[PDB]
Amino acid sequence: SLDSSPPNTS
Amino acid sequence: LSKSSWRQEWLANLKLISVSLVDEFPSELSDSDRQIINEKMQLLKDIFANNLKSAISNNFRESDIIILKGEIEDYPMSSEIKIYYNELQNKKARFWSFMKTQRFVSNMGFDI
Repeated sequence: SLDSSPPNTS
Repeated sequence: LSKSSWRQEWLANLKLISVSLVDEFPSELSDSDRQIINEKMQLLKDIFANNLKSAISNNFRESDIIILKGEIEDYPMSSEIKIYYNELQNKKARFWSFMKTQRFVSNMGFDI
């Protein structure tokens, strides 16, 4: 239920 | 809900995770290709055990995260791991490619 990738914010 | 919150939430989960690193390789690889992968696999195993505080499993069936020596698609149908991946399609463990695992640890602050 958790993302393997970090929150991409660009 | 962003930046290190994600890193912190993972760090916590990993303390409660069993990680197994696969023995089998994807098809068509040279002895060097395999060696280079093996060296990298070995450090990933260290980050998971020592830094991420996960338990290293010697049974991929007894783990929440499975670390592959390549992409699952490149693994032959006949390999134990691909067989296991295929049975898990009928609902499970997280099958990470060699490259994806490298990416993850790097976001965790452990680069290679």
